[PDB]
Amino acid sequence: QNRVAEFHTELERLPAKDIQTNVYIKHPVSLEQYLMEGSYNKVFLAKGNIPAESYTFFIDILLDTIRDEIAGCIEKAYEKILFTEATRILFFNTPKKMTDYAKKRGWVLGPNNYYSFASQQQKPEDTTIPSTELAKQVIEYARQLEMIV
Amino acid sequence: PPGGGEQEPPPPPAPQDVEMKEEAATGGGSTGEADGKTAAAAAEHSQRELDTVTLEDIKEHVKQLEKAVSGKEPRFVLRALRMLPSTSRRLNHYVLYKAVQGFFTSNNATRDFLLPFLEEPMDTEADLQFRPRTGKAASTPLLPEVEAYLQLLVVIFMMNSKRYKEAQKISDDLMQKISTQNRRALDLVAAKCYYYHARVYEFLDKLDVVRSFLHARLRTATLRHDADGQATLLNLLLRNYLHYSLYDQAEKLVSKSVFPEQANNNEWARYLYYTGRIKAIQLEYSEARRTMTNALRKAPQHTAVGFKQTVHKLLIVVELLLGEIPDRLQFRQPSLKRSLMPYFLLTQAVRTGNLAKFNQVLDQFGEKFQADGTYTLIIRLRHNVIKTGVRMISLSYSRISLADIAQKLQLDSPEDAEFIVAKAIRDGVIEASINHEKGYVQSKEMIDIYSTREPQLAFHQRISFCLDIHNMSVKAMRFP
Amino acid sequence: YLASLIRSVVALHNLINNKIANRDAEKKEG
Amino acid sequence: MSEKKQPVDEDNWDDDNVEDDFSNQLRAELEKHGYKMETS
Amino acid sequence: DKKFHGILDQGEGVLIIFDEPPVDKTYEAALETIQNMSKVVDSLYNKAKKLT
Amino acid sequence: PKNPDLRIAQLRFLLSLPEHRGDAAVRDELMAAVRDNNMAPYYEALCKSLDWQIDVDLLNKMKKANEDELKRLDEELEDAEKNLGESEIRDAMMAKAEYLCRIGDKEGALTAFRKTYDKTVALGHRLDIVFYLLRIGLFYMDNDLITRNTEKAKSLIEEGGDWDRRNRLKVYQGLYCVAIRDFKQAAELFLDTVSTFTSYELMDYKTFVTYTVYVSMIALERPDLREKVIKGAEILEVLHSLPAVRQYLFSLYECRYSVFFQSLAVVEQEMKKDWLFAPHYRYYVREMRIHAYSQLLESYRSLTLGYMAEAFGVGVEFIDQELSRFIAAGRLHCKIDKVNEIVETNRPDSKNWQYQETIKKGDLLLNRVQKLSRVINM
Repeated sequence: QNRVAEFHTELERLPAKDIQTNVYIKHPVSLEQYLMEGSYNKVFLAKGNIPAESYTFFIDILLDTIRDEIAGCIEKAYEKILFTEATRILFFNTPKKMTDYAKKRGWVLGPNNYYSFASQQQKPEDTTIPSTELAKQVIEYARQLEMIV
Repeated sequence: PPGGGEQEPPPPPAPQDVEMKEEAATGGGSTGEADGKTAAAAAEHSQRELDTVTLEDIKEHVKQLEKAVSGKEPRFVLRALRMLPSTSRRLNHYVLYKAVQGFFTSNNATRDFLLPFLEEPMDTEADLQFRPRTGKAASTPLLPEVEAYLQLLVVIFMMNSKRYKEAQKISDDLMQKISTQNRRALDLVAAKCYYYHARVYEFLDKLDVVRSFLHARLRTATLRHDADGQATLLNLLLRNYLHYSLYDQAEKLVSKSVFPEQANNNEWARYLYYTGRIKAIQLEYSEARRTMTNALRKAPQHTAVGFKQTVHKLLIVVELLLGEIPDRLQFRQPSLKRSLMPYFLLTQAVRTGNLAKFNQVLDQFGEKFQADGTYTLIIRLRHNVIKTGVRMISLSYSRISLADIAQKLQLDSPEDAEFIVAKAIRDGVIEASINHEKGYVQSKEMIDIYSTREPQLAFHQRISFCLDIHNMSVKAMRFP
Repeated sequence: YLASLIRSVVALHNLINNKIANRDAEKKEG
Repeated sequence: MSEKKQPVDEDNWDDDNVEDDFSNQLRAELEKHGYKMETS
Repeated sequence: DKKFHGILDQGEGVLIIFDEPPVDKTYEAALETIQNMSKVVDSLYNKAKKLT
Repeated sequence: PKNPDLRIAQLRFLLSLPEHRGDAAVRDELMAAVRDNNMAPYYEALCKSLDWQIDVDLLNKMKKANEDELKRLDEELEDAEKNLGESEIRDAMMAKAEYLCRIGDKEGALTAFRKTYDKTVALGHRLDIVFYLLRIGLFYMDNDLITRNTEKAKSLIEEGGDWDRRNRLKVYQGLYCVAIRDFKQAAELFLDTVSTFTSYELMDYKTFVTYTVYVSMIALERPDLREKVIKGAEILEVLHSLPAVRQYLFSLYECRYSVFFQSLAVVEQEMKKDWLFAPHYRYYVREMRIHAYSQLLESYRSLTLGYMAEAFGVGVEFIDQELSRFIAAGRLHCKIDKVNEIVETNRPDSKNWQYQETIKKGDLLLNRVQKLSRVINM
């Protein structure tokens, strides 16, 4: 549930069990180390190895909150790809997951071509906006020069 | 005795004279400002406090036989000073007993009779109006009582004699300190007792009972008002919870008492050391390394002290968690020779792309990492082992292809190198963008409106800081 | 950088010149 | 002023500015830096 | 050799001619006062160290 | 004596650290060491060079006879003739002191020096003793000897006599070359080159010209380098003799960069045979390469590095990797580029350079008055 700042401060109370033994605790901290550098695929290839009980009710949520983030990266200005890029990047040669992200996300299959629109805003600017507050700041300059003697 | 016994007459008498006139001038001048000019912050209170840290701890540890500090306990065993005849008769007792102890041998306590020689100082018609005199001249014999370092059955005498003082300390807080406000002295009195009371509860069971007291002690501080009281007790309360290797840091995250607001250049420097370590463990690296920088450059005025080498110790780690590193061993010491070799050789392996050396020197110098309390680098700096080069490349190059950064980061794969670049821009390591159309990774734009729009947002603080110097100058100007 | 600095430094002279004249007249009163 | 956090603490005379920038990259500067010319 | 006010390009093979502002005299003399302000604060702290 | 004496300290170094450089240095040093009765300081060299040879006992009775010949000379002199100062006792007892630099180690020589310095009143003879300490401290590179007697020369002596101090103007900055002051002080006071007699006080002239021309192109590039070393006349005589050094100069000034590196590689290889050498060789070449890059990237704001593939040397990837190290070094103010293959630069302006200086000088003085406001008022 994305308590990554709460994750590492939780690890203070474990003196030496992380290194010596304790694969029950060693597996999620090896998991978080796989999330560190760039290694998405080692997470999903260690999916078929839990030494503990099934852990499935957490790791279904854990990978779902990974998938939407990479979906959140591809719902940016990255305009169009094919299903084979959704096979490479996202995963899974055809299940109904392509139906899952057709209804949750957009990604309509056109003439063997997906579509993702531009999420870039217009950036409205004036850049003389602080004309009131800059006129405020100079007032308390002279207010703190005079008036307090 | 012909060799050392003939060199026994020189050590007493000048410490019987000039070290005696130290607290005679201190106790006289503190009384003089407690009576008139009741705002008594500017006196020898500060310099004696700098002396009681430095001078009288190393002026004497033992009670300095042939009656230099050995005489101090039968000297001050008879202190009334109650009415004007009881002052003038004790002023005769300041004449007679210092003449006897300067001549002959008075009642020598044999290191265990010091506590009955702390009874008749509290007894023998002692006063409540001379509450600096009771507070200072009871706490100042506690440092020979603790720095005797024998630590056997005097530890409970440490425990008794501090709670003797702290019962007087709390009762002074209950009995209404009229126009003196000993808190300016009682803050570091509450520190110096609880530095070694923390040691005592390291030599025995835990010191959460101190924290339950210190919570109530921080409560009666600053509800009255703060005069260095919130500043000292907060770093005392924060240190145990940081010393405990339990969870303990989200307790400090919700600790909303972050205003000491002035600290006389000494509490604030170490306060920024503690909270810099706290913001480093919840992975906020940018705000941590700049307030760790602020703590290092604020109070370094020592001679190779070590905690300066400890704030310099943690500062290089978080900068290796963001890539840059300066010259570190350019101020080498006889003790820094021990502590330069792991960290200088650590960033040696970080700058190069070698990980086998990085794992070797972890194995080589992990036990030195155990003494420094920094195990966590191996799990969180292997992130920046791959991220240092991509920070270095994206600062050098301007519009790079992802097919070439794979061999330059020696990753041998362009398909995941998109994701490392995606993670770094997600973390805000580099501000650059990616063209996912033909494989371009271009950097940012040129030097921006920095010449035009920014600089007043630096200028506003410098106006406000310098006129407050002008304000704090003018307000504290005229005492006569 | 000109008007905030120099105005502060001149008033800082008035501190040391007063803190000298405070206690050196105090220690010569007795 | 003890702060209770103390207890531990051209030979190389201006070396680390040189060493942080260039470490050990064949410093004779001729065998590759002056000897590219066999390629062309 | 500063006989000229210009710049060149290799990506287009192009000579470009521009001008420059001579109005640095404010900012030049601005930070030279800081050198004077650096020396007086070094003198004051020396005076304040001499007597409390 | 001590007048050609610094060639020995070259052959001590040149034989020692390159063991491959060990053919002809040992051939003309050991014969030069059995010459001049050199007996004390070579036992260290005899450990690092060839093992042993018994002419030691033959020269020990020679070094004792010349010691005893002067021993009976100055003891009879101090016991019969009683005029002192800079008298006959003085120059006989310095002949002991000259004997212990020429033959002996430093220890007997320095205690004769500090004895004879406390006897004299003529400061010219005092300064000549300080000339002798400075030379034996330059032999063994003792950094604590040289900090003392240079202060003896400036303060304690040279308020009087004149134009023998120009001998030390070659020495104060000869010691700055053996330190890391290869930047401005050494180039500043090697600039007076008019002292030509290859003396002990002027140890060599032609190598002094090569020393003052190598250090000169780091102090200044074009705040008028050309007046002092190119438009300079007496410097231009002796570099008209040496063909490679003038070629090394005019490659930099007339902007021929391909022949400049061929000269620069010869200089670095010739640099290896120096005895004040330890700060040179890694630091000199790396500074001169980024020196030539700054003026080449100047006058351009859009350079393709394919233009640097042949107008510069060769090696497209070699320029690419060396610019990448220099831009990441916090220097060489430009931005290197891929497939457009156009090195783009950026520089500050009037506003951008004057704001970057005032943002740093302001914060230094602001932090300075943080402390000063809190030293006072408790």
